Amino acid sequence: CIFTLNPKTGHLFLKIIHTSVWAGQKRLSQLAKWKTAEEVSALVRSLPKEEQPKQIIVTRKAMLDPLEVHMLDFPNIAIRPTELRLPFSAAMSIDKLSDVVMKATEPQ
Amino acid sequence: TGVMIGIDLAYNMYDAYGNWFNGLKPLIQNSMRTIMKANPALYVLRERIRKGLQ
Amino acid sequence: SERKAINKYYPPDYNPLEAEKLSRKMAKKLKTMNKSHASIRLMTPFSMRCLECNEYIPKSRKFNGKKELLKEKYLDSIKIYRLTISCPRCANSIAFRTDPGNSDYVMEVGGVRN
Amino acid sequence: LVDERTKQRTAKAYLKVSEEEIKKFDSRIRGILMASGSTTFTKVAAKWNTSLIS
Amino acid sequence: SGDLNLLKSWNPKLMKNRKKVWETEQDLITEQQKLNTRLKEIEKER
Amino acid sequence: EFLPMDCLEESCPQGRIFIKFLFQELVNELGLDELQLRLNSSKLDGMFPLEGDAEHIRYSINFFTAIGLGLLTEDMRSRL
Amino acid sequence: DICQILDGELDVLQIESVTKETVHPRKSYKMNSSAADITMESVHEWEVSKPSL
RNA sequence: GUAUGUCUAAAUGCUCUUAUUUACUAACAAAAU
RNA sequence: UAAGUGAUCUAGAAAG
Ligand SMILES: [Mg+2]
Repeated sequence: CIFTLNPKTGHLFLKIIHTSVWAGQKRLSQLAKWKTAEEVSALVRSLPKEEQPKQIIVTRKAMLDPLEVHMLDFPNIAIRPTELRLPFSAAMSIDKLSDVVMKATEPQ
Repeated sequence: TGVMIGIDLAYNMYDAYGNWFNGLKPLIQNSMRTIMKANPALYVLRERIRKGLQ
Repeated sequence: SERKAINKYYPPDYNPLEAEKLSRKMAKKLKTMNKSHASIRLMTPFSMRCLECNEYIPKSRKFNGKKELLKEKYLDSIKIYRLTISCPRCANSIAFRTDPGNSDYVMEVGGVRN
Repeated sequence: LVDERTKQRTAKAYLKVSEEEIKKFDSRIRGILMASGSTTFTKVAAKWNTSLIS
Repeated sequence: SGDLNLLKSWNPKLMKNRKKVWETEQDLITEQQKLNTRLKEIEKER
Repeated sequence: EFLPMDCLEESCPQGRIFIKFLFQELVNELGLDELQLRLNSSKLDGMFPLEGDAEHIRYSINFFTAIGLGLLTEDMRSRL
Repeated sequence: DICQILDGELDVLQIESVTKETVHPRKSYKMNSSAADITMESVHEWEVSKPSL
């Protein structure tokens, strides 16, 4: 999954990454980061100018650069790091979400 | 018949040439653009260049 | 054949990644590269006395030392090194550490600074 | 050259850098060049500029 | 030439290394300050 | 190099000062009397209008006086 | 990346299979010669244009 | 200009980490407005 | 009555 949470409205824009993405690949972690960045960019594009963010906050330290690269089209949107080891890694601990993740036959 | 994609690494220019079928070319162009914006390897290269130049 | 040589010859079958992998596989087995106290040439900044035979090795005197990494770093992400030397007369292993808090060195059971 | 009373440009005075000065300049240039097998191109350039400006 | 050590990485008296060290301290120091203040606040509250 | 051909109450701020400057330059280059002679030689109605024209030349004279010059007085005398 | 793109848009452009050829490692940096990296089989017969940009 | 010298009897595949370097060499050269 | 034609050095490799 790519857990993308709006903390104002509670809109979890959950992109489900499928097993078919990782087929016959290498340098996998790096690839994943890039993929995530791409997804984020797509999401941003989808959102209209009123609903678009200001600060896209990132949980991990090394998700900045790729995101930045992908978000050169949207320079108004800043990309923010954080000292907080936020608990959004426990999105899969939530049941319904987990179920949804399990039951996916495509990128969704 | 085919196509020769080409990416000038030192100028970051890209272009391709060859044979095309209906609806392909725009898509291809888009893909190329995407790659230029963000391919991991290309990004790495850019970073390296920056480092070299400071 | 000449120090500024642009391109080293490779065999006609040289999968570079594969080659690298092979090397790695034969790096654990390897004698050198899989060891500590890799050599170095260094002048002595401390200007100190060899504790065994009292040989007064002065400042800037050149030696073929051994640089080794000290696992316990300074603070977090700035390494410190043990720099082994031998006294000219008696073959006692002098060494020193580079603690960068003071922008200077520390003696390590070799000799004494004066 | 001007007459202070009448304010007339009454005479001319043609100038030329005396040969000694030229020689000195040349020497300076040589100095800049010599003892510069290392130097950061930029430093050399700066030196040259300084010389030239002087 | 004279002093060799000056053309070594490991040499701490080399300027680059010193700069790096300073940077490390500066970041770490800042962090400490951030935390230190918090600690102080907590103490006050207590 | 140029021929002295020049086209000159209302027209007096920047323009007047420019004119003054020009005159000064001329003086520097030539020599006063010589310069005057040269001026006379060309038609020159604008710089020095000869005809009195009901105290209109007074202004010109005043201007000339402001930047050390001759012949103005003579001109004034001529007209009365 | 190209391969991925092709995969994404298979049935849209009538593509049977997108075969990435097993080229010699140095093919990237053989500037004299070249080789087809991504061979591309069609389902129906493509009516291609002349060599163009 | 990357010094040198002595010394010599005749486990297998696997993958994952990188926007770096325990990197080494100093023979080479050395100034200001 | 008459301006404005032409002159164009170079050019890298080793070792130290
Ligand atoms: Mg020699």
